[PDB]
Amino acid sequence: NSTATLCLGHHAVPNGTIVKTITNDQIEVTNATELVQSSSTGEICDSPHQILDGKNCTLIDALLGDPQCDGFQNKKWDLFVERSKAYSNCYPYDVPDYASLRSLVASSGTLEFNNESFNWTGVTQNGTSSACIRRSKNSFFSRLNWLTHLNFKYPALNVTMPNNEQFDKLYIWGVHHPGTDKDQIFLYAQASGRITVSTKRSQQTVSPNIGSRPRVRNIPSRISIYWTIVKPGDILLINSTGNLIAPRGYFKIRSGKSSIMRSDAPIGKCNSECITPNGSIPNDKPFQNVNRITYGACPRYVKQNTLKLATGMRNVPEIAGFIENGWEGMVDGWYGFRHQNSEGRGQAADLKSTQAAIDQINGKLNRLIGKTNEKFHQIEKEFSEVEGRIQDLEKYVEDTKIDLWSYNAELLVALENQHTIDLTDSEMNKLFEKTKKQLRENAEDMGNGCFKIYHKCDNACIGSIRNGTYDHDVYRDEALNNRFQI
Amino acid sequence: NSTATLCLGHHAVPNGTIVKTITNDQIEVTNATELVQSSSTGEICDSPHQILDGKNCTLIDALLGDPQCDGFQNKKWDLFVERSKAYSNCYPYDVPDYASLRSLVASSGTLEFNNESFNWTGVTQNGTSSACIRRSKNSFFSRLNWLTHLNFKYPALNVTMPNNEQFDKLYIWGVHHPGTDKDQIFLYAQASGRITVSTKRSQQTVSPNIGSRPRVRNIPSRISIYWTIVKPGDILLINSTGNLIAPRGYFKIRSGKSSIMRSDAPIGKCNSECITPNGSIPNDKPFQNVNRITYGACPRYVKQNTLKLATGMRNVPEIAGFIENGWEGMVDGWYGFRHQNSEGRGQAADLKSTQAAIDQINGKLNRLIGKTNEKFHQIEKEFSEVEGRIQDLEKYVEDTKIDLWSYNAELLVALENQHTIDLTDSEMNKLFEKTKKQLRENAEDMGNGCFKIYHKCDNACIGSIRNGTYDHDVYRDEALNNRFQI
Amino acid sequence: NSTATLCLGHHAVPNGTIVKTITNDQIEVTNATELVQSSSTGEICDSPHQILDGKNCTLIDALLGDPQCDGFQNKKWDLFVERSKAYSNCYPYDVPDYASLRSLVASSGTLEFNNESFNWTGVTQNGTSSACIRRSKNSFFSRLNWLTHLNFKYPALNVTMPNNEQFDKLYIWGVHHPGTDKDQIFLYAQASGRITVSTKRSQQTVSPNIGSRPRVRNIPSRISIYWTIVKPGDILLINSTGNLIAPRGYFKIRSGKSSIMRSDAPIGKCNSECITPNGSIPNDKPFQNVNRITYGACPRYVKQNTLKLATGMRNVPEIAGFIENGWEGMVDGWYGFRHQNSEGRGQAADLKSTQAAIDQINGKLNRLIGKTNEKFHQIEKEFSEVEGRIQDLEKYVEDTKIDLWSYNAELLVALENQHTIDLTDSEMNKLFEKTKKQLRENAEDMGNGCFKIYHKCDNACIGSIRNGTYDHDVYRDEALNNRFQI
Amino acid sequence: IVLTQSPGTLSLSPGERATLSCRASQSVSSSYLAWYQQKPGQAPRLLIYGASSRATGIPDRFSGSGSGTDFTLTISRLEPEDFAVYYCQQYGSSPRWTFGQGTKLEI
Amino acid sequence: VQLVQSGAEVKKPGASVKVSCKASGYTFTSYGISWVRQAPGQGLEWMGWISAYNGNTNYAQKLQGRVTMTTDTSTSTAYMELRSLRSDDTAVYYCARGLLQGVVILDSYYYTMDVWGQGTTVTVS
Ligand SMILES: *[C@@H]1O[C@H](CO)[C@@H](O[C@@H]2O[C@H](CO)[C@@H](O)[C@H](O)[C@H]2NC(C)=O)[C@H](O)[C@H]1NC(C)=O
Ligand SMILES: *[C@@H]1O[C@H](CO)[C@@H](O[C@@H]2O[C@H](CO)[C@@H](O)[C@H](O)[C@H]2NC(C)=O)[C@H](O)[C@H]1NC(C)=O
Ligand SMILES: *[C@@H]1O[C@H](CO)[C@@H](O[C@@H]2O[C@H](CO)[C@@H](O)[C@H](O)[C@H]2NC(C)=O)[C@H](O)[C@H]1NC(C)=O
Ligand SMILES: *[C@@H]1O[C@H](CO)[C@@H](O)[C@H](O)[C@H]1NC(C)=O
Ligand SMILES: *[C@@H]1O[C@H](CO)[C@@H](O)[C@H](O)[C@H]1NC(C)=O
Ligand SMILES: *[C@@H]1O[C@H](CO)[C@@H](O)[C@H](O)[C@H]1NC(C)=O
Ligand SMILES: *[C@@H]1O[C@H](CO)[C@@H](O)[C@H](O)[C@H]1NC(C)=O
Ligand SMILES: *[C@@H]1O[C@H](CO)[C@@H](O)[C@H](O)[C@H]1NC(C)=O
Ligand SMILES: *[C@@H]1O[C@H](CO)[C@@H](O)[C@H](O)[C@H]1NC(C)=O
Ligand SMILES: *[C@@H]1O[C@H](CO)[C@@H](O)[C@H](O)[C@H]1NC(C)=O
Ligand SMILES: *[C@@H]1O[C@H](CO)[C@@H](O)[C@H](O)[C@H]1NC(C)=O
Ligand SMILES: *[C@@H]1O[C@H](CO)[C@@H](O)[C@H](O)[C@H]1NC(C)=O
Ligand SMILES: *[C@@H]1O[C@H](CO)[C@@H](O)[C@H](O)[C@H]1NC(C)=O
Ligand SMILES: *[C@@H]1O[C@H](CO)[C@@H](O)[C@H](O)[C@H]1NC(C)=O
Ligand SMILES: *[C@@H]1O[C@H](CO)[C@@H](O)[C@H](O)[C@H]1NC(C)=O
Ligand SMILES: *[C@@H]1O[C@H](CO)[C@@H](O)[C@H](O)[C@H]1NC(C)=O
Ligand SMILES: *[C@@H]1O[C@H](CO)[C@@H](O)[C@H](O)[C@H]1NC(C)=O
Ligand SMILES: *[C@@H]1O[C@H](CO)[C@@H](O)[C@H](O)[C@H]1NC(C)=O
Ligand SMILES: *[C@@H]1O[C@H](CO)[C@@H](O)[C@H](O)[C@H]1NC(C)=O
Ligand SMILES: *[C@@H]1O[C@H](CO)[C@@H](O)[C@H](O)[C@H]1NC(C)=O
Ligand SMILES: *[C@@H]1O[C@H](CO)[C@@H](O)[C@H](O)[C@H]1NC(C)=O
Ligand SMILES: *[C@@H]1O[C@H](CO)[C@@H](O)[C@H](O)[C@H]1NC(C)=O
Repeated sequence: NSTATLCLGHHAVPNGTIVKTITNDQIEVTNATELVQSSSTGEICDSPHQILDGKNCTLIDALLGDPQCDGFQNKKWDLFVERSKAYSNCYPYDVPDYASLRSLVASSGTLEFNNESFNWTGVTQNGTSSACIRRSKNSFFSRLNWLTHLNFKYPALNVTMPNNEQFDKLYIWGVHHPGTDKDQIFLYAQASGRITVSTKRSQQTVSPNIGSRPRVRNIPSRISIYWTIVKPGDILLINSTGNLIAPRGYFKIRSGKSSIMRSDAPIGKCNSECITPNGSIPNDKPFQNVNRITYGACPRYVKQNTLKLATGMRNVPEIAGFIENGWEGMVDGWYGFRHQNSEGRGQAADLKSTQAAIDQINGKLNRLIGKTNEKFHQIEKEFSEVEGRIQDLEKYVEDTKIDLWSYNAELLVALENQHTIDLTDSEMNKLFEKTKKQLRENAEDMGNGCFKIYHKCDNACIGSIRNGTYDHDVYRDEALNNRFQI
Repeated sequence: NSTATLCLGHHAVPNGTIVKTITNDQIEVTNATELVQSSSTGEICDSPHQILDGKNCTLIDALLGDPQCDGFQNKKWDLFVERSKAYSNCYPYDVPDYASLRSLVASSGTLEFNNESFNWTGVTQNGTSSACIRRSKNSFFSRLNWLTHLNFKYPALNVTMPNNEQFDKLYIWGVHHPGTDKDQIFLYAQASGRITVSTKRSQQTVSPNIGSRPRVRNIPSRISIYWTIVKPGDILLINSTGNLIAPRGYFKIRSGKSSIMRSDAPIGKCNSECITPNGSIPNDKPFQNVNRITYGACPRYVKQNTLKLATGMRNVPEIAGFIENGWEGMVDGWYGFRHQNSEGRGQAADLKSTQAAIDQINGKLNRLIGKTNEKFHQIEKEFSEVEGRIQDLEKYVEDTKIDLWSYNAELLVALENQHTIDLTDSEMNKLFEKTKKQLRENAEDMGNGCFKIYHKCDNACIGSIRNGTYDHDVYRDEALNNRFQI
Repeated sequence: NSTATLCLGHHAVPNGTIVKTITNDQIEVTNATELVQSSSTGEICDSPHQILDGKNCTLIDALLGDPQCDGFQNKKWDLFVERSKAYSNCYPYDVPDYASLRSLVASSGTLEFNNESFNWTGVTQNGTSSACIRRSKNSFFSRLNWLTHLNFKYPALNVTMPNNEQFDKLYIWGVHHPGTDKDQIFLYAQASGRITVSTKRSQQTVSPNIGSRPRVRNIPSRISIYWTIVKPGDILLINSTGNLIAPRGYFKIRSGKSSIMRSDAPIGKCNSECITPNGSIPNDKPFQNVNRITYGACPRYVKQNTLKLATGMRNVPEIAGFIENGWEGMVDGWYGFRHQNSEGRGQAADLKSTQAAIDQINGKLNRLIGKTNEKFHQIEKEFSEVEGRIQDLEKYVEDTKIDLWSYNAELLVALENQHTIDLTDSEMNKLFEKTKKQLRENAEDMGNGCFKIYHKCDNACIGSIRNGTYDHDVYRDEALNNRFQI
Repeated sequence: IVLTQSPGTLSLSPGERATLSCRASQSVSSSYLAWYQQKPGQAPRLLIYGASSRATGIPDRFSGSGSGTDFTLTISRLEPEDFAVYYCQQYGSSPRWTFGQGTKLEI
Repeated sequence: VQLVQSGAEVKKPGASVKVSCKASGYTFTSYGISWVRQAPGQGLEWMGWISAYNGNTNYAQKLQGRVTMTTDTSTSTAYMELRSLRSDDTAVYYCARGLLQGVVILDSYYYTMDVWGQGTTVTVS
C-alpha cells in the first residue's frame, strides 16, 4: 500500500496481580513480589550463632547449679533457648527481681564460674537436702554453699573477698527461710539475725523470715537468691550470723551479643542469621510477620500478612498500541512495535526500554532486599504473669514500635509501587516521543499510540526506525506529496 | 469567520484553601478536607463500651470496700472513669507500688468478689474504726477483715486457702501499723512480729512499724495494702502473729480490653468508639489533636492543630485555557471546553476526566477515613506526683511516639497533596493531548491551552470534538487550504 | 544560510555530587548540601542556657553538702554538667534508687535550700567525722544534721514540721549504719530500733543495720540517703530512736527545662541552642550524627554518617540540547539557549526557569533547614552499671527511636532528591514546550532538544524567541515555502 | 474478589442475638462493605453502610461491626419482622459491586 | 427518593429485553445506576453499572458483550438492553442508585446502593 501503520505498546499477561498504590487500593500489574516473610522453617539452626539448648533447665537453674543442669556448667552461648517444659528439681527458691537476674546473665552470655576460697571457719560447709538429689544422694546447688552450725555454734562470720582482677565479678548468694523455729535452731543454733553483703559501692541487708510456706517438693522452707557485682579494685564483704547460702566463687560479666529466648522449636542444622521463637527465618525480605521476639539480622516485624511490591507494568489486558490496551502476544520484552505495511503484519520488542525499566526496578529491589537490622538482647515481649506498671510499659513500647514500623512498611510499599508505575509509563512515553521525533514530518499520530507513515515503507525502513537509523530526508518528498497533496 | 478557537480549561473558585505540599508550603487548591480532629463533644458515651463512673470513688477505694463505694461491689467495666473530686473516707491507708495495683485491677475489668471461709480461730473478726462510717455505725473496709486478739490472746495464725479453680485469684490483704505501743497491745496483746503471705511460687513478708504518723481523719495509724495472685493449683498460706488485715475472699483476674481513665467529663447518651479525657470524639479523621490519653478506636494523636488534605485542583483564579488561568464560571465539572466559532461563544464540561480525577481523590480519601486503629489499656501519660526514672521513661516513650506520629502525619499529607495536584495536572494534560491527537493536522496549538481550528466548525462540530466523534478526514482538505495555502 | 538552529539545554559542572533517590542509589547532581551535622565545636556554650559546671562534684554530692561542693549551694541551672573526674570526699553513703533522686534534682533545676528549726531536743546536734574535712576541721554534710545521744541518753524523737507553704518541699534525710555495735552504743547509747518518716500520703520506715562494711575513706560505716516530698498543706513527721541523719531544712521542687548531663567538654564563651556531651553543635541541619544525648533545640539523632540533599540538577557531562547532555560552558543560569544562524554561533540563559527551580529548591530547604526538636530532660542513655530489666527497657526505647528517625531521614532525603530531579526535568520540558508552541509551524523538532527554524533568524530573531515576543505570522510564508518546498 | 457467606444464623427466634457474618476472600476497606435486608417479594434495602454505620431510619438493634476479612451484622435482639435474607456487599476499586450468597434468617 | 421500573416481560430465547428505570427526587446526573439480577432462589448477581453523570459503564465479566446500558438525562431514565436471552436469564431485575458522581466522596454512604427499584420479573422461555 501507499501508507504504513507503526504501533507502539507494552506487554500484558492473561492474569496479573493486585498491588496497592498511593492512588488505587487495587491496581493490576504484570508482576509483584512478596516483601513480608509470613512463615518460618520450624527449626532453630545452630549456626552462625552459638545456641545453648536449655532442655529441662531454665537459665537461673543453670546459674545456681540445679542437679539436672550439670551439663550446663561453664557454658557460653549467643542465644539461650528456654523451653516451656523446663522445671526446677532442687530446693525451692525465689529470686526478688527475677527478670533482672535472668536478663543480666542472658546478656552476659556465659556460665563460666571461678571458685574462690572463702574462710568460712567455725561453721559446717556443704549442707544438703533431700529436695536436691544429684547422684542418688542428698545434695544442694552446685554453685551455693549451705552453711550450718559447727558443734552447736555458728560464730559471726565477717569474710572478705577482694577483687584483684580487671573484670566485674558476679556473686550469687542467698538467704535461708526455715519453715519453723525448730529448723532455725537445728541448722544455726541461734536466732535469725540478719545477713549483710556489701562492697565499697553498695550494701544489701536481708533478714531471714521464719515461718511455714506451702510445701514445694515436700520442703516448707525457701531460699531467696540475691546477687552482687564487684567492680575491679573493690572488695566483697559478707557479714552473717546465720541463714546464709554462701557463694562458692564468681561468674564473669562480659559484654556481647548474647540473649535468652523462649521457644519449643527443635534445634536444626543450617545457616540462618534470624532466629524467632517459631524457628529460624529467611532474612531476605525487608519485613516479617512471624513473631515479635527476634534475634540476629531479622526483618522488621509488621502486622500485615502480605505486602506486594510491584516489579512490572500495569497489565491493561486486552492493530493498536499502548493507549487502547497492552499486547498479550509479546513475550520477548516489555516494550515493542507492531507493523502493518505492504508486506503484512509484524511485531518486534524494543529491548533497550525494557532493560531500562528492569534496571530501575532492580534498583528498588536492591534497596529493599537483604538490608535488615541486626538486634540481639531486647526486652521481654511475652509474659506469663500479671506484674503491673513495668510490664505495661514494656508492652506499650513494643506495640508502639510495631505500629510505627507497620505504617512505614505500608507507606513505603505504596510509594514504591506508585513510582514503579509512573517510571514505566514515562518510559513508554519516552519511546513514543522518540519514534515521533525520528519520523519528523513523515508521519502523523493517530491518537491510539500509532503512527500513520505516509509513504510505502517495507521492512527495511521499519527496522531502521526501530533501531534509530531512519533518515527522514530520503522519504520527505514522497511523504509530503501523500500527506499534504502538494 | 472561517476558523474556530477551541480552548480547554479547568474550574476555579473565588476563594480556595491553602494546603501544604512537598515542593510548595502554601499552594492554593479548589477544595480541601481536615484530617485532624481538633474538638470533642464534651461527653463520654455509654455505647459501645461499658462505662463505670467512679463518682467520689477511686478504683482502689472500690477494690478495698470503702463504705462510700458500696455501690461499686461486683461491677464490671470496659472503661473506669476516675473523677478528680474522688477522696477516701475510710481508715487511712497506703499501697506500695500503688500504680501497679491500680493498673492491674483496671486491666482486669471487674470487681467481682467471691467470699471464702478462712479458719481465723483464736482471734476476733470484723474489727471496726470510727474513720469508716457505713450506715451511721463504725465499720471497716467491706473486703477486709481486721483481726484482733481474743480474750487477750492472739495465737499465731497458719491459715491455708487452696486454689482449686481454673482462674487466677487476686487476694487483697494488709498490715496494720499502729500509732503507739498501747494500740499494739490493746489490739494484739503482743509485739508486732511479722506477717508472711506465701504461695508455692512467691512469698511476701511485711513487718508492722509502730510509730506516730500525721493524723488523717483523726487516725494516727496506717494500713498498708499488699496483693497476691494465686495461680490455679496453688495454695495461699497466711502466717501471722498480729497486725493482719485479712482478706475476706478473692477478686477475679481476666484478660480483656478494660482500662481506667481520669476524666471529669460528664457521661451522656451517645454512641462513639473513641473516648478521651475531654469526652468522646469522632474517629473518622486519621488524626486527632484533642488528647494523648485515648480509649477505643481513636485517631492517632499529633501535635499539629490542623492538616488539610487537598481534594481538588490548583485554584489559579482568573479567551484562554488552563495555561494562562482557570475558569471561575464552571459549575458542571472540573475540566472542560470553551469555544468561539461562527455562531458565537459557548462552554461545556468534560465529565469523564472530571470523574477520573474525582475517583482518584476518592481513592486517596478511602485509605485515610475510617481506618482508625483500636487501642485499649495503655501507660499513664499524666502524673500528679514526682516519682523518678520510671515516670521519666513513660514520658519519654509517649513524647517519642507523639513526635514520630506527628512527623508521619506531616509527611503523609504533603505527599498526598503533591500527588493530588500532579494527578489533576496530568488529567488536564491528557485531555489536551487527546484533543490535539483527535484534531491532528486540522488545528494548531496557540500556546495558551487552545487550538485554532482552520475550518468552519459549527456547534455540532465542536460537540463532536468534545465527545470523541470528530472525523479527521472530512475537514482535512479545507484545513490544509487554510493552514498552508496549498 | 536559509535556516537556523536553536538548541535548548541546561547547565552542567565538571564534577558533581552523588546523591540517593528512590529510583537510583547514586545519581550525580550539579549541587548538594549536607543535612547531617557530624561534628561539634568541642566546647559547651554558656548561652542561652544557664550551665552549672559540676567540677569535682556530682549532683547528689552538691545536694547533700559535700565540703568540696560548698560553691554549689543555692545554685540554679538549665543544664548541670557532671564531670568524669567527680568523686566524693566525705562520709561514705549510698542512695537507694540513686537514679531517681538524681533525676528529681536535675529536673527541679535548683539547689535552693531553706533552713528549718526542728525541735531536736534531748540529743546532741552537729555530729562530725574525720571523713568530711571542711576547713581543716572535722565536719559533716552541710545539709544534714548527725544527731547523737545527750548525756548518754537518746530520747525517742517525734518531731513535726508542717508544710505551710504553697510549693512542694523536698526533704533529704538518712540512716546511720555503724560499723560495730560499740559505735551504736557510743553514738546513740541504745539499740538501733527504727526510723519512720511520714506524711499524710506516705511513710518510709528504715531499720539501721549494724555491721562492718569495706572501709571507704577509712570509714567502715555507711549513711543511707532517703528523700520525701511534702505537698502544700501536708506535715512531715520524723519518728526516730537513733541512727538518724536529720534534715536541716528543705529543697524546693520546681517545674522547668532543667536537666543533668555527663560531659567532659570545656565550657566556652559562645552561643548555641543545642548541647551534646561532645560540646555544642550547630542546629541548622535537620539531623545530627554527634550524640544521642542532647539538650535544647537539637537536630534528630540518626545513624547515617552523611545524607546529601540535592540542591541542583542532574549532572550530565558533555549543537545539541538537553536530550543528550548538559552544557558545561554556561555560567549565567541553569537553563538556556544556544543558536547557530547566518551570523554565527551564540548562547544566552533563560533566567526565569532557572529562578523557578531555585524558588522550589529554596522552598524545600526552608522546610528542612532551621526546624529542630527542642527537648530538655530525657532518660539516661549511657550506663556505667549493670542494672537489669529497667536499663534494658531504657536502651530498647532509645534504640527504637534512633532506628525510626534514621529511617525517616533516609526516606525523606530520597523523596526530596527524587522530587528535585523530577521538578528540574519538568522545568526543562516546560521551557522546550514553550519554545515549540511559540515557534508553531515555523520550526521542526530535531530529536536532540534543538529546533530547526526554516527561515533566516538573526540574533534579534533569536532574542525575540527567547524572551517570548516572537510573532510566527511574520515569517510564516518563508517558513512554509522552506519546510514543504511550496 | 469473591465473598463467602458461610451462613451461621439459618434458624433463630425472636429475642435471640444474630451472629450473621461475611468473610471476604481478600481483605477489604471497611468503608466499601455494606449489609442489605431482602424481605420476600420486595427489593433489597440498605441497612448498614461501611462496617458499622446505620443508613436510613432503622431500629437501634441493627448495629453491626467488623474489620479486615471478617464482618458481622450483629442484630442485638430479633423481632418477627427481621426474618429475611441478609446479603453482604463489597465495593471494589472499579465501580463494581459483589454480593455474597445470602443468609436466610428465619423463625 | 424513588426509582420506578418498567413492567413484566415475557421473552422467547434469542430475543433481547430493554428494561427502563425512571428516577425521581434527586438530580439524575448526580449518581450512577447499577443493575442487579435476583434469580429464582440463589443470591444477588450484580450485572453492571452506568454513570448518568458521564456515561461510563462497567459490566460483570459473565455478561460482557451482551448488555448495553444507556441514560437519557432529559427524561431522567436509564435503560439496560440484555441481548440473546436464554432460559437461564429468568430473574427479577433491579435498578438502584449507584455511586455519587461529580463530587468528592468522603463518607462511606455513597459507596453503597441505597435506593432500589421494584423488580421487573423478566421471564425467558
Ligand atoms: C501450716 O499449714 C500448712 C498447710 O495448711 C501445713 O503444711 C502441711 O503440712 C503437712 C505435714 O504437717 C503436709 O502433709 C502438708 O502437705 C502441708 N501442706 C502444705 C500446703 O504445706 C504447715 O505444716 C502448717 N504449719 C504449722 C506450723 O502448723
Ligand atoms: C507526735 O507528734 C504529732 C504531731 O506533733 C502528734 O500528733 C498530734 O496529736 C494531737 C493529740 O491531741 C492531735 O491533736 C494533733 O492533731 C496531732 N497532730 C499531728 C500532725 O498528728 C503525735 O501524737 C505525737 N506522738 C507522740 C507519741 O507523742
Ligand atoms: C571484717 O573484715 C574486714 C576486712 O577483712 C575488716 O576491715 C579491716 O579492718 C582493718 C582494721 O581493723 C583495716 O586495716 C582494713 O583495711 C579493713 N579492711 C576492709 C576491707 O575494710 C573489719 O574490721 C572486720 N570486722 C570486724 C568486726 O572485725
Ligand atoms: C516476575 O519476576 C520474576 C523475577 O523476579 C520472574 O521469575 C517471574 O517469572 C516474573 N513473573 C511474571 C509473570 O513476569
Ligand atoms: C526432662 O524431664 C522429663 C521428666 O519426665 C524426662 O523424661 C526427660 O528425659 C528430661 N529431659 C532431659 C533432657 O533430661
Ligand atoms: C578465718 O577467720 C578466723 C577468725 O577471724 C581467723 O582466726 C583465721 O585466721 C581465718 N582463716 C585464715 C586467715 O585462713
Ligand atoms: C565442700 O565441698 C567441696 C566440693 O563441692 C569440697 O571441695 C570441699 O572440700 C568441701 N568442704 C567440706 C568442709 O566438706
Ligand atoms: C509465632 O509464634 C507465636 C507464638 O507461639 C504464634 O502465635 C505465631 O502464630 C507464630 N507465627 C507463625 C508464622 O507461625
Ligand atoms: C537498522 O535496521 C535496518 C533494516 O534492517 C538496517 O539496514 C540497519 O543497518 C540497522 N541499523 C542498525 C544500527 O542496527
Ligand atoms: C461526693 O462528696 C460530696 C461531699 O460534699 C457530696 O456532696 C456528694 O454528694 C458526693 N457524691 C456522691 C456521688 O456520693
Ligand atoms: C464477720 O462479718 C461477716 C460479714 O457477713 C459475717 O458473715 C461473719 O459471721 C462475722 N464474724 C464474726 C465473728 O463476727
Ligand atoms: C507461723 O505459724 C506458726 C504456727 O505455730 C508460728 O509458730 C509461727 O511463729 C508463725 N510465723 C509467723 C511469721 O507468723
Ligand atoms: C483536652 O484536655 C486537655 C487536658 O485538660 C487539654 O490540655 C486539651 O487542650 C483539651 N483539648 C480540647 C480540644 O478540649
Ligand atoms: C457528539 O456530538 C455531536 C454534536 O452534538 C452529535 O451529533 C453526536 O451524535 C455526538 N456523539 C455522541 C456519541 O454523543
Ligand atoms: C551550591 O550551593 C551553594 C549555596 O547553597 C553555593 O554556595 C555553591 O557555590 C553551589 N555550588 C555549585 C557547584 O553550584
Ligand atoms: C578537683 O580535684 C583535684 C584533685 O583533688 C584538684 O587538684 C583540683 O584542684 C580540684 N578542682 C576544684 C575546682 O575543686
Ligand atoms: C548546730 O549547727 C548550726 C549551724 O548553723 C548552729 O546554728 C546550731 O546552733 C548548732 N547547734 C548545736 C547544738 O551545736
Ligand atoms: C558483723 O560482724 C561482727 C563480727 O564480730 C558481728 O559481731 C556483728 O554482729 C555482725 N553483724 C551482722 C549484721 O551480722
Ligand atoms: C515515736 O515517738 C514516740 C514518742 O514517745 C516513741 O514512743 C516511739 O517509740 C517512736 N517510734 C519510733 C519508731 O521511733
Ligand atoms: C561523641 O562522643 C561519643 C562518646 O564519647 C562518641 O561515641 C562519638 O563518636 C562522639 N562524636 C563526635 C562527633 O565526636
Ligand atoms: C525581545 O528581544 C528582542 C530582540 O531584538 C527585542 O527587540 C525585544 O524588545 C525584546 N522584548 C522583551 C519584552 O524583552
Ligand atoms: C469540597 O468537597 C466537599 C465534599 O465533596 C463538598 O461538600 C464541598 O462543597 C466542596 N467544596 C468546594 C468549594 O468544592
